[PDB]
Amino acid sequence: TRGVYYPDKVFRSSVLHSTQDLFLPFFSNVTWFHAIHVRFDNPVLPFNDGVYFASTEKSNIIRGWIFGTTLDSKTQSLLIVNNATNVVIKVCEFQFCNDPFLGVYYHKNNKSWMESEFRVYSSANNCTFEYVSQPFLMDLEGKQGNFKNLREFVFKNIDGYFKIYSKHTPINLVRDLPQGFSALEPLVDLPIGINITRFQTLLALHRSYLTPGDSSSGWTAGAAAYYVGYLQPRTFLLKYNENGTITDAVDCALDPLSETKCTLKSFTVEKGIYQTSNFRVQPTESIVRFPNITNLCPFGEVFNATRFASVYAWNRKRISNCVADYSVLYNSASFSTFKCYGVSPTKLNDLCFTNVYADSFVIRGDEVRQIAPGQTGKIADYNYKLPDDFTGCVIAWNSNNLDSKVGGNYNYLYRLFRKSNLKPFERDISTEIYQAGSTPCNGVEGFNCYFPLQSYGFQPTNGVGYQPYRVVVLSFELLHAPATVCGPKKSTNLVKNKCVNFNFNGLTGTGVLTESNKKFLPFQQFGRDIADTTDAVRDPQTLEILDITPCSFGGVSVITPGTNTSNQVAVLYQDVNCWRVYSTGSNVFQTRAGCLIGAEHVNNSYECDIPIGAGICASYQT
Amino acid sequence: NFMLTQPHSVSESPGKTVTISCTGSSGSIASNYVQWYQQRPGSAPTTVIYEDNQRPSGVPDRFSGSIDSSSNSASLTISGLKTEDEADYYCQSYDSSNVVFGGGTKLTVLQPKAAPSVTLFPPSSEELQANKATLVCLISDFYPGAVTVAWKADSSPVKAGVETTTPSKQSNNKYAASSYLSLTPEQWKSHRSYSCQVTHEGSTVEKTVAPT
Amino acid sequence: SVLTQPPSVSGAPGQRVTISCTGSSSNIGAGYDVHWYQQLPGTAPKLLIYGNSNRPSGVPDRFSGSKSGTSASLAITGLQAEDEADYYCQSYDSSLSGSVFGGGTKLTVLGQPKAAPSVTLFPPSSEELQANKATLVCLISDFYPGAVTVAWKADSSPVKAGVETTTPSKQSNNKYAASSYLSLTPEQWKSHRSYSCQVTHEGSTVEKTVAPT
Amino acid sequence: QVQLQESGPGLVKPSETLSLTCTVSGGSVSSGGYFWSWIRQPPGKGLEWIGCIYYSGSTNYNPSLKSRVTISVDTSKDQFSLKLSSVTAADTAVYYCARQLWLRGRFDYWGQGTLVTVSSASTKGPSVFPLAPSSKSTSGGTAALGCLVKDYFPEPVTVSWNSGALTSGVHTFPAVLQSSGLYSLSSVVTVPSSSLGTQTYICNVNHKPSNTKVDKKVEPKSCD
Amino acid sequence: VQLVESGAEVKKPGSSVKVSCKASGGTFSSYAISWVRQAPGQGLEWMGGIIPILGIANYAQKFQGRVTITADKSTSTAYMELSSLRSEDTAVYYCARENGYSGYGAAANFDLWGRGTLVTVSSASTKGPSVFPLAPSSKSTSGGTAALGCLVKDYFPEPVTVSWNSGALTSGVHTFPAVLQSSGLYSLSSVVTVPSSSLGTQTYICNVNHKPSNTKVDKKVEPKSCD
Ligand SMILES: *[C@@H]1O[C@H](CO)[C@@H](O)[C@H](O)[C@H]1NC(C)=O
Repeated sequence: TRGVYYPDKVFRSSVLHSTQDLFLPFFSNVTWFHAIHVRFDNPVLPFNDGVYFASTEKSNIIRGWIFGTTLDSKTQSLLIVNNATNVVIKVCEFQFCNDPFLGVYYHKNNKSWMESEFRVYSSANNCTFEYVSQPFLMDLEGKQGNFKNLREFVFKNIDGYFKIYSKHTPINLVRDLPQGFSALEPLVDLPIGINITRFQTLLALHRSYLTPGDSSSGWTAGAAAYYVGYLQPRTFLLKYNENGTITDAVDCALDPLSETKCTLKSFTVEKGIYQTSNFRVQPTESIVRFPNITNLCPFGEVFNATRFASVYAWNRKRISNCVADYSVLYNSASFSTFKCYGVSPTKLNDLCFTNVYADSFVIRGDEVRQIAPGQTGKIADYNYKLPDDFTGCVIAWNSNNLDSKVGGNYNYLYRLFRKSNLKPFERDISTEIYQAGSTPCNGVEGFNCYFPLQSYGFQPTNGVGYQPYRVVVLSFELLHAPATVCGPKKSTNLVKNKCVNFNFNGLTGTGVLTESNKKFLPFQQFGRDIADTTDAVRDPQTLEILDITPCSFGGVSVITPGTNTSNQVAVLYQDVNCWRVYSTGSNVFQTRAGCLIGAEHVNNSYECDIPIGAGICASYQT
Repeated sequence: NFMLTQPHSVSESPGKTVTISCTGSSGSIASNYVQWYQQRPGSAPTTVIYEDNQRPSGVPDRFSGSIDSSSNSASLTISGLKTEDEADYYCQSYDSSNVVFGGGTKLTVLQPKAAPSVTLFPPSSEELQANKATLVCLISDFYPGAVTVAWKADSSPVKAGVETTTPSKQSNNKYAASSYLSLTPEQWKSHRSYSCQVTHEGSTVEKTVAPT
Repeated sequence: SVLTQPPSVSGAPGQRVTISCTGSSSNIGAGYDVHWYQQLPGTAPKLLIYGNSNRPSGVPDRFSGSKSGTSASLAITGLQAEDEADYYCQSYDSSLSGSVFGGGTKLTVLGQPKAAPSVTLFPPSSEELQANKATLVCLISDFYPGAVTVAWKADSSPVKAGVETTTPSKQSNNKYAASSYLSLTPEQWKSHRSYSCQVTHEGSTVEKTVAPT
Repeated sequence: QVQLQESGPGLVKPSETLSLTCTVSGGSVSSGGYFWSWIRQPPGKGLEWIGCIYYSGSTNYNPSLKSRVTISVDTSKDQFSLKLSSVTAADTAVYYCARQLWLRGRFDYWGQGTLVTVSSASTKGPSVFPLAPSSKSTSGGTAALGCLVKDYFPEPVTVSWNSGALTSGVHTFPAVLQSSGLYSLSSVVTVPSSSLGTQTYICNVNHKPSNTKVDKKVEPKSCD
Repeated sequence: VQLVESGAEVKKPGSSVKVSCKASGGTFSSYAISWVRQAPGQGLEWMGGIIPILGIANYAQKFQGRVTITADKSTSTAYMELSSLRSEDTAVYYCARENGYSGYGAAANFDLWGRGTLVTVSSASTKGPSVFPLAPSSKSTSGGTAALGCLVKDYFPEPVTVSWNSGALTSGVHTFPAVLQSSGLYSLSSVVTVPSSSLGTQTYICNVNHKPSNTKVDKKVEPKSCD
């Protein structure tokens, strides 16, 4: 119930939101550090995914922390030090001492504390970021009483951005970390942009006339303590009050009773049966994989062709074995017509298609509006019909400098008469004379016998409706086949036997990647089980079939006798014959419906209050 | 020279259906996408419909759009009107490297007469030693919010120096308005009295003041 | 253009022969049908298979074709003596904005009892000396066009000028005959002692030397 | 997520240069290839598109606003600003900066609207005059009183009665433009007539642009 | 129906040519007419096409600024005109009738083809052929037969037939095709087998007819006296 902060800056009121960020696990076994004069412990703790610095203070002991990789003037390291004058934040290659400390001296003649030793780093060569705060006066006076001030800090390192969250709460506890709930808020964002894998705590050193000896032994340690916690990425539920401050939080991975609140999206759980999940581990990494074909697609040839095909005999090109970069197409002002249905712009870069079909032809403005999937006319019904479930779309622009010359441009023809409706994705080249009446039309251009092909008059002086437009139609097909054309997204590495979110060839999901011995036929890429769930991935980068294991596979029934009534709960596992369970515990009872733990079984027979299954009933008694 | 034509004021009672049009003059409405934005007063506009039929996540199901290419008009259908739907609606397009918005549509949610309490004040002594003079007429607690105010001299309708505030809705569902007659210190004292007359629903309420 | 086919194929009268025509993704991989044409040696090409499944009038049913993927297949059951013809595959090319034709496959099914070549050397006559030219002919007959070597020597150094190879023509008795011409001058005709024509065929070489003087 | 915050002055003089800066918080201008556009809206009128910019130097402007719009992107400060030249009185509009996910798509995220009021003259403080109640200022058992705020520029002014202790019956009217192009209003309150000579009524007028705070006691009229 | 073209023509390297494809037994009304060329030893090439109803010609991208193809609907003829002839352009041209159909592929196919038109180039002008006698020697006549014939030199073009005794001899005759030379000259040969007993009683003569050269010479062949 500690370390909960605001993951985003979006203001929320009376709405519960589920966030997946790096948060403090509930009731975590954090390490305790003690420093009593009567134990100057300043170790180096690794920086895996975040350090939660919880410290209580009464005499201004903890000053700052050092962040870096090697801490030996070989890699970039960050300084945060708060001396008696200002706040210093620097990012340089500091040569750190073995035991850095800050020395504060005391005089017997006059009651005053003044800092005189600054032993943190040897020298700094190259510096990138430096921050100096406003000057202030700091007491630095020891107190003979108990602890008064509690300071909590959150450190996060994502994409090179350092965000610090802190909140001051006055406490009066002696040694134990105080309970309760607190909300932390951001104060500054530091774009350090360095890699940090370890950190060391820097404390304060006090000297006076009561500590004889040299510099290495004539000193005392102030009474202070601090704790270090890790921020494992887990899903949490946060309650945002009307004032904008979080007053409580719910963990979705602490206990089976806590997971019921996450599923129900409420802070109170009523009596009943709830199925959250099996033994569940929150994902820690995200991986995306795409084919390593570093070849540019031939989009330019289709859109910059010297000669465009006719309306009836429209060219068709197949695009494959390359990465499709649509950012040159959908981000240009030349394309007069760029309407798409189901393509989902700003997402093409993510999804994968079996193949790309490109059709090139020139038509007028009044007929380029007819390339909608549902339309009728002299073009959409006799020349080129698009299906209702057409995947892909049509790109058109204006062309009067090209394909339009003075004296007429009669090099383009279109179908005018036909005996039947054209099928979708069908091109017909028939020069046979159309017949209207019952008279024979065996190759005669007489009455009631007109040529199906009609010439196009592309005069430069025509109206904007009669202008000749260069039209390119992009067709995408989804088939049960390995994808050979996809987006330009990067492909990361591969991990095994871990609950990791995966993004394979445009398919996203959560699961565990494991080796599989199944043999896959070459033209099939995905496999599904009886439950119609994804179970195998071809992984074209390595061409190895990987089994998909769900992170939670078993059935779990949580017997919660309310929230305000009681807190103890009973967990029932349907597919367990009493182990892959949350906890063994005690009072394990095996029923016909499964294995029940956390509940006491009696030989009596009372009324059924909370049904379990197969004649098993449970109730809350003394 | 592609522009979007919209109805300026569309009204319909709650719970029923209504169709909002968006007609393009020169360019075809099927050439480019149509985005509908619902902007409440005193707030930033929010995207309620994009890609001409795709409702973004967060908006209700009732916000449905359709495109008619034959009449060059984009359509927005709302079913089951509610209270918070009272906001401005604009249709967007792209034309050719020039984003073009719509005219604006005021989707409206859709009787006792309140008495026009009138109070008039003369210019203060502090204003007079500042070589200024202003007569302040105050109208409050009236409904409907349409009133006309006519100042008076000793026996003359005063028009010069008259400034007035539009009737604004009060907290008690009524309306309030003010009138200001700016004068010189000599003009305030050259006439025996000055009066403010407020006309509301045919009835007239008059207050007068004199230099005293 | 890019409609590459095997340069030649071999077959038997009683065995099936499969001809493969592979193009690219703009002509064959785009879904366009392929048309097959048969060109006899001395006859204009005619339509053989259109639409990858249909056959016009006058064609035997032995010719079969199929198209799948980015390649085309043609199946012939019987291979008679008249089946020696050039086969071409034609489709529509989107990039070229026009029809594209195949490179052509050479189908030859023949066999005859080849024997040793016979050569004759005919020296130029007396009336050819006043024409300021010398035409040394080398008539070859009862031989095969597969291995034709024409080497000219003057008993002291090989001749590398005026040598050529001529394609033989079919006789009336299933035989091929050809000839080779050598260009010289009458000034050097009498300078050398003698000339000869050498023909090598499957390791068999026959040499005859004529005496101008 | 991401958000957009605008800055710059809320005023501009006629025939001057406008400076409005939109700052992006929680995201990156260069990353993602997201277009950035400025859209203004006059009060009571429809939205008007001004221009759009990319993370690169690509710029497209409205034909009516051509040769007057200058927009630049500062990637180091993670912000982009727009400059308007020869601003007139018809440019009074609420300016919005909005990220554009697509070139022809939705303006997905709209920043809060800054108010720009183009007007002449200069920033000058108000003159506060009392409204003395009398027998002709009451109609029945209740009486009215107020404070006159005259000849100030620009908007807004805040008037509070007895340091916010009096809120019931308080009516602060919207400001209107004078004949000399000056803003003016009054804030009034209705009180029982019994508390006229015994209760003190003080109005507190504040004009933040001119740094002026004036408190004015309101007393019944003294006939002279 | 049937498609008939003109005869073989000889042109210059850089001249203009004109051939036609006349339809006999019918007309190709409402049927596209295309032209296909074929170099000797190379594959077919597509280089043009006409829809005769509207009279619009579509050319290939390999060459477009040097070939103009036209057709006449009234006479039902297609006319091929070419400019800037080169040495590589020596080929044969066929008029192909397109026969389209409806389908997913829909590729144009040529069902009817012409008889071909030989278009050849030759920088050297037409000259007068020379014929020289050839007789066997004593050593070459070892059995009951001898080889004797006539050789024609510097003749142009290739189709120049050789007749033995004005067609009176049909057994043992042979035709030898010529070969390309360094100067572009053509030279053919002809030899026959005859018994030695007829060498002293009946004579051998060669008759050569040259239609373009308008010449027909007669030469006498006699056996050698020295050998
Ligand atoms: C076509 O060419 C123009 C000019 O070079 C270029 O701007 C455009 O990007 C090209 N089209 C494509 C699809 O690359």
